[PDB]
Amino acid sequence: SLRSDLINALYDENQKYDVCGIISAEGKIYPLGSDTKVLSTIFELFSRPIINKIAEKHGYIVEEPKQQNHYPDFTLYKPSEPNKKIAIDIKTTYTNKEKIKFTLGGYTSFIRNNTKNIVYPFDQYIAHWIIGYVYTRVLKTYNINELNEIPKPYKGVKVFLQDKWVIAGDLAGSGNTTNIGSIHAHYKDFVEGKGIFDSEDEFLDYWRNYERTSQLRNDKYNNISEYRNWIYRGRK
Amino acid sequence: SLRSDLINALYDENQKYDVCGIISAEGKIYPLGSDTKVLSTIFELFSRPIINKIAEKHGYIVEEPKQQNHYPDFTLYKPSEPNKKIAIDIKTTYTNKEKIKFTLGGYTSFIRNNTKNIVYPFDQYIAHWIIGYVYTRVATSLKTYNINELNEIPKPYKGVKVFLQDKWVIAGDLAGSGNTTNIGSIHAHYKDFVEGKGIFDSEDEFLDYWRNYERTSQLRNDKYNNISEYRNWIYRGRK
DNA sequence: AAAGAATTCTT
DNA sequence: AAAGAATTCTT
Ligand SMILES: [Ca+2]
Ligand SMILES: [Ca+2]
Repeated sequence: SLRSDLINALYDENQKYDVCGIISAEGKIYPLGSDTKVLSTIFELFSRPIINKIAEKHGYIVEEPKQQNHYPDFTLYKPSEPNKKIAIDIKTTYTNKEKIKFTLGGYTSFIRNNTKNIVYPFDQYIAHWIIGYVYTRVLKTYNINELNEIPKPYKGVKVFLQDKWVIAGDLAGSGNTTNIGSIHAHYKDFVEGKGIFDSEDEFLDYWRNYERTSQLRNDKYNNISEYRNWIYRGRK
Repeated sequence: SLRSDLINALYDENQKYDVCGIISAEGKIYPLGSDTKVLSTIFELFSRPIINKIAEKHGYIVEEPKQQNHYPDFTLYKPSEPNKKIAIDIKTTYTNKEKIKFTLGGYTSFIRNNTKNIVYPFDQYIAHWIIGYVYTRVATSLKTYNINELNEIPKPYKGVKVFLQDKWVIAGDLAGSGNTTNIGSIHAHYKDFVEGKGIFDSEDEFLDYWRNYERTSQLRNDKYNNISEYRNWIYRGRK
């Protein structure tokens, strides 16, 4: 399937190539920094041609946002299945050596409002996948004949393709910017889909009614157990 | 000086090189995106060796943050004069085609707390420079390339302009962001950023304004929302 | 504008 | 944890 092929292609490109710098049209290369700010940009760029290659091979047209501040990174869809769009987001985090966690987008935009900050209305998508990259964190300019001399910036890099609701956790990924938090676990649990929600509807419901601060949550629900007791009582 | 040489260096580099893609140790090149999230990263990496050469010429040690949410991008200091450090931050914005604006960092962090989210206590910095890049967004690749196709890789910008200017000099009186409490710059033509045609009387005034600026309109309504109101707040007795 | 989206990290 | 830091943008 598109999905199986996509993750094979990503996993494979990852195994075969090591990004080591930025290059200019004149052939001047500048090394890369070791922060997620840099690496996430690089990992997104590394992924783009792979995504487009696999999608085309499956007849899906790929679309990226025209406006900055819009979800998702890539919207795929064959013209015959307009209401069966698939949203793919690229997420990154790091490790110093170990469990990981990702921020999974806002819980106050498109999930609460069909057209809010999303390329196509929320209800036209049938899948929201997360291409997650994890790297172990590790001054001159170079020439092409120096490609392997350039110090690389990451010790390892792992990639997975998993459904968003599936790796979604019950605690906010960030405060002031209201992000959904992932599960906090080892890489394996993301690949295996060992999350906390039983269904995509439970994920959506939980985050569509999650309150912004502990103050509030303390009277409704803060975690999954409390949310289920909250559901049990009648949303009481 | 360090400053003039740095500015000199940046202009020449930006003039000599057009960044076009990321390269892997194996020679495969991936094109760049044309959004600020990408370009800002590209611009910073482009500046770093240069900032480093120049700093070396003038006997300055360059230090970058160890943690990820720390100001500034680069801290320069003579080993002999640790308390006369220079903070250099790289900011980026674009022109769709013209007046521009930048976001100049938090107004609730290190400026309100000597050690909040800053590599070295704020009081150890004697200057805070901003290297600003402005690129025109290309109206308009998902292919990869090889070392011999450099010229065919499409560039994510029509034009790029860079300047070095003090932070206070280009600061404005309206927030650069809401929820993330950022200082906003003057909304003006590139020329004014280069020429330092700002709004504050001094750096002392810049800092005081941003240190006493309220987070949301409601709050600001009983204090000040602009430079005139701040000047009036001052007269009233910071009352 | 003022407020709140877009991404991820740290104390 | 939470809450709020790092950046830039949209309306
Ligand atoms: Ca996205
Ligand atoms: Ca993107």
